[PDB]
Amino acid sequence: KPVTKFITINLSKLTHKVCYKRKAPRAIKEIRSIAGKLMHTKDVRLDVKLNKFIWSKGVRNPPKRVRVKLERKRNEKMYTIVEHVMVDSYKGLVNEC
Amino acid sequence: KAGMTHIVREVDKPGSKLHKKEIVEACTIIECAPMVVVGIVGYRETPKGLRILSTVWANHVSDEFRRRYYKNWYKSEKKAFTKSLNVPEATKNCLLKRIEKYCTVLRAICHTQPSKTPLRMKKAHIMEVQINGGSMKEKLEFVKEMLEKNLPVSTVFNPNEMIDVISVTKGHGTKGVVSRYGVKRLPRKTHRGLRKVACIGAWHPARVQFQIPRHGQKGYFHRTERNKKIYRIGLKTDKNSASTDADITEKKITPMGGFPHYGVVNEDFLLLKGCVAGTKKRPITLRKNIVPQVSRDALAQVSLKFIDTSSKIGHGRFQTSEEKVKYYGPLK
Amino acid sequence: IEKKRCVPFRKYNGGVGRTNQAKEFNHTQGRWPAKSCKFLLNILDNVQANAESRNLDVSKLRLIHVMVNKARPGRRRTYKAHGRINPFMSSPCHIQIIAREINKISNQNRLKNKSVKKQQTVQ
RNA sequence: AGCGUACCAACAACCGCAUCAGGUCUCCAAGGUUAACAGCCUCUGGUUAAAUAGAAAAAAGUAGGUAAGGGAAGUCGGCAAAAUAGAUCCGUAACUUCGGGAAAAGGAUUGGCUCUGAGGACAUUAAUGUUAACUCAGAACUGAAACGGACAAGGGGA
RNA sequence: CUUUUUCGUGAGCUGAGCUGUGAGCUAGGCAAUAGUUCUUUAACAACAAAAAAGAGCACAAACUGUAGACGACUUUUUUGCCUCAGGGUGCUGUAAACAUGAAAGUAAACUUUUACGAUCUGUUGAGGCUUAUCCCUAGUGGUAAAGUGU
Ligand SMILES: [Mg+2]
Ligand SMILES: [Mg+2]
Ligand SMILES: [Mg+2]
Ligand SMILES: [Mg+2]
Ligand SMILES: [Mg+2]
Ligand SMILES: [Mg+2]
Ligand SMILES: [Mg+2]
Ligand SMILES: [Mg+2]
Ligand SMILES: [Mg+2]
Ligand SMILES: [Mg+2]
Ligand SMILES: [Mg+2]
Ligand SMILES: [Mg+2]
Ligand SMILES: [Mg+2]
Ligand SMILES: [Mg+2]
Ligand SMILES: [Mg+2]
Ligand SMILES: [Mg+2]
Ligand SMILES: [Mg+2]
Ligand SMILES: [Mg+2]
Repeated sequence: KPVTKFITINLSKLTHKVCYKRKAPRAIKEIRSIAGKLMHTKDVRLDVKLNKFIWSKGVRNPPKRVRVKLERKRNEKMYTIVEHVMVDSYKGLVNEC
Repeated sequence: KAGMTHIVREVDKPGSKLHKKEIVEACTIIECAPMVVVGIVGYRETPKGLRILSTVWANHVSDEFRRRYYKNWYKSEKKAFTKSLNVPEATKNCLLKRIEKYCTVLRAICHTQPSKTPLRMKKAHIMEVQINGGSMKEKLEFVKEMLEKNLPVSTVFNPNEMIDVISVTKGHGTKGVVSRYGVKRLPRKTHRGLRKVACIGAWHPARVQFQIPRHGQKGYFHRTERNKKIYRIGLKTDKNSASTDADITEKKITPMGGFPHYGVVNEDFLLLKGCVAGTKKRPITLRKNIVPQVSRDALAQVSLKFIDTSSKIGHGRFQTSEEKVKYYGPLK
Repeated sequence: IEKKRCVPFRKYNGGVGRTNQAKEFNHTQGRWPAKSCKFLLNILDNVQANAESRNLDVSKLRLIHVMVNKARPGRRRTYKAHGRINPFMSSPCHIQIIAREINKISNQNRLKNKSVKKQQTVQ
């Protein structure tokens, strides 16, 4: 049924192997896969502001960590929405429901 | 296998350039949690080779011993070794009398305890250990006393003993002739590349012979190495198991920050001089010499002056974690 | 189509790679051709639709005839070095399917006398 | 009066057997750095397209980058690659058809910041007042001793 | 097949003797026939239908990386594992901001006040980073789908 979750993802762990011209698209693809795998959905939509935030430093170095909000909605009867959460410190954050 | 470190030792070779000097040497550390003895097997000699009479099991076995018989234990009914432990002891004693009368070689089945290590694996490793010594009856008596107990490693070996090592080397995949066999490298002008052998053979043996080096798999080979000497047998009941007469600092063997890629060592261990094949976590087998040696190095006994326990991540600078906080004073 | 099970390639298999999913069939080589599967599914839906008009129950149909034939190829070109031109053909085919319901001395008096005597001699 | 007037001009409209990395005549030409219409970055205008895409990442190849100590011992042969290079100030041999050789060979300097000095035009009278452009020469201070910091750019001699 | 019948050996009885089995002694009555031979259908081992009875695993998935071109191999699936975080051990070299703090010098009001200044100092062994193949923690959230062969 519908649920919300708040998680943090560190991308440097996931873009460690690809070359310069592939570093940001790889991060986008990994975010989509992770959300789909966590919510048991195949249809995962990515908000445009999050895509904007991932590309804000060019193709060569995306941010090291990102905080996102996952929401599973009732609509292939279900799907997931991924949004971006702006924080000024990642130091205490764990994942919740 | 856990990792490596170095020590300081004094020399006692009259006539050498180093006769009264402290010197540094490299050593390897092997974690040696005790084993468990669970079975007996007897062989007899035939013109077709050694042959088995029967196998005799103990009254109880553990779950990590039983996991070794399953591909996927989590989804099973776990019915291995459940009906054959209720056997009357009269049949077992009849079988043991037959083994005593007709056999010539005994071996003991023993298994390890991976739960006492930092390993992710839970299946135990099983092996046979041959027992040399007196007569057949004495051998059988010696074995039966242990059918459900632990072997400490200190029972099997002694300080300053010489030992043989058996393991599997590190794997690298497919490697070229230059790296696999160490052939010469070929001049920079060559048209199809330079990392190969020029001539495969003469014209007319009209085939390629098996002695020619070719590309293929390198690493993950089986090896047996001789003459590795024991420097210390440490225990887990001892708090200062890495201190010496000349250094009374209370210490355990594990370096600051953990053994890199392994974890912490909190069982009893061996300290071996030199190097051993395999990666970290690779299981190492330890055999006695084929015949005992009487040379000047096989009998000499070693006294240690210092064991290093500084960090192996980066470049270590302190021997214990209290020195680090004592050096800097209070921080922010 | 979704790559959960594969097709074992036993005949036209030169250079086909080895796969995990071929142990199901006692083989080593398999692949996942999706276009073939779509084309075959179209004909299977046709067969089922035709079997529902005439009053047959779909639960009992067995594929008793599957035949594949090759058809007249098409023609294109490709350009090679030193001003040459070589063919770039195609390879079409025909298919046909059938499904069907499944449930679940000589007297010779001389020889008679010999038989009688043989039978008596064995008692 | 009569005839031409659409469109391409290569990036797929032309020739090369093709929607081929080839060939094919003329005019217009911004900002910063700079000797410079060079190289590198940008505004107006144009595009984000190429007979394919995803994953994995070992041998071997092709186009590159580094390497302790030695410095051509390699090879027919220094082949290939390194080393040099802008500008200012000094200093330059044999020989010579007296014009050269010559950038011969060689040596020193170069950032940033705060200042000092030199070079014109005009109007009330030597005295007062207004008013510019760009170069050149010195001094103090400053920094992990670095400064033609990227680009661009001779190896020399008998 | 009847008659008088002795010696040995076991399903049950207890090296009493009955049964069952074998070998004999004594006197009897009662068979075989298919026109001259056509392999003398004769062995061993199976199978099927009817008649009395003994009644779990592996592959695939997700995880691992001691493995690796692909297959293959090493592991885990609820005291485990994955993810984040807190600690540890290391790498670099002192963050942003504020300061009637310093600074070769400058210029401009009426002792002092104001303005411009490369760079330096204090808060500051600070700030940033650290497994993707580093170490510890039943710390936080999760741990899905249920197919194939036998
Ligand atoms: Mg050549
Ligand atoms: Mg190290
Ligand atoms: Mg071609
Ligand atoms: Mg041509
Ligand atoms: Mg026109
Ligand atoms: Mg023509
Ligand atoms: Mg072409
Ligand atoms: Mg063209
Ligand atoms: Mg390469
Ligand atoms: Mg370098
Ligand atoms: Mg070198
Ligand atoms: Mg030479
Ligand atoms: Mg030579
Ligand atoms: Mg020559
Ligand atoms: Mg050259
Ligand atoms: Mg000259
Ligand atoms: Mg600051
Ligand atoms: Mg991990």
